[PDB]
Amino acid sequence: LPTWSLDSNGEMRSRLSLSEVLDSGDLMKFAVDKTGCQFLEKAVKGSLTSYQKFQLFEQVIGRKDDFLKLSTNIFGNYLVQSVIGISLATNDDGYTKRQEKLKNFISSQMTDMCLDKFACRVIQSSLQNMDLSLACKLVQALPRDARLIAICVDQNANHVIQKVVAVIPLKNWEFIVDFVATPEHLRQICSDKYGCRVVQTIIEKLTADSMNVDLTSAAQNLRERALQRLMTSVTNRCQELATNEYANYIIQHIVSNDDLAVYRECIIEKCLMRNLLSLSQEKFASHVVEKAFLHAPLELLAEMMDEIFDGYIPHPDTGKDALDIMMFHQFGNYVVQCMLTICCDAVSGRRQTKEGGYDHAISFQDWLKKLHSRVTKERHRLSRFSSGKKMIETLANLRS
RNA sequence: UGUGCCUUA
Repeated sequence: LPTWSLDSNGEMRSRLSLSEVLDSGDLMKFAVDKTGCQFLEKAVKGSLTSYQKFQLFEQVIGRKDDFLKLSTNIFGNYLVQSVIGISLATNDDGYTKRQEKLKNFISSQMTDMCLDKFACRVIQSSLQNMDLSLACKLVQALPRDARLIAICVDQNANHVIQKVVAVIPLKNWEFIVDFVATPEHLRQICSDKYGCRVVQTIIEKLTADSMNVDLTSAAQNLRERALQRLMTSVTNRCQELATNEYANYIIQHIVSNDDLAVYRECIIEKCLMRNLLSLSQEKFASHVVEKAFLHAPLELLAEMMDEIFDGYIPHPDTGKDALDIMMFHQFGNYVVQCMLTICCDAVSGRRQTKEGGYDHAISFQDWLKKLHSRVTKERHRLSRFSSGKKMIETLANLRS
């Protein structure tokens, strides 16, 4: 940093004024230095004369190249965000030009910035602080090709998409919904550590839940359709997503949320029914099977219960059935525990048994009797395992 | 006995 600003022992002077720095032409040097940038940070949080503001506007966010340089800088990016805030607060004659220029700078370099660890932070705060019409233009600058995928699955850039989803009306980012819905994109993005969070965030935004009551009816309609398009695509690839190490959380999210009930039933019918035994044996899909049991509508839950109890032919030699296999399987045991607990909740009053214009209590009692009889019969083998001991305990707790 | 992400000096 500038020698004129240092003391005898090579350290930044203590009585340095913001104006000295602004007048010196050496701001860029301070802004990329930790000590210098922090001094600037504190200095710009206080009172500022009009000229001080004017200079900061020109030197921090007035020229494209210096703007990118600081936005991509580990320290500088904070000063950029602070100066943008001040610019937005300053309604002088230059307000409109400064804001348009900031739109242009970011837009023209949108992809480059999104992917940069530090510039993406500048993007995200700009999206929620800038006038909405200008923030909307930033969204428009997002790429529509393979770069969008990279953005969705980047550990830093994914948060730009999530911010867009949070603070920008849907119409501006509808293209992302459809982009992600493409069979090949859906596969990649959902099967990615970060991308699956992005898809979930999208689904949540598209959900007609309590958080969306402020939407106009026209906007709800826009949302309903976008949700329906994305769900169609998720449903077509339900099997692949359910068994995937990352996308299974998405299927779980849809199956678990009452506000997505219609989609819950689709998914269960499309990839779960008739596959319950095999999926209960999958590391990742076993968690989806549990969610389905927990949240299926009663009529469908009866089919699921019937599939486990009666749906499969016992082994030709040993007589082992689906229930034997699942009870002792490293992943299947959790599903059977889930079925048991559902039944105990139902007959214990902890779970509503009325639905579809009828009291299914009789059904839960039947299922429970089956499980109890199985566990009674196999108590010795079962008690060798934590899972078996848990079920035995669950049943004993029910008696009393 | 069984999975993730939620990111800056």
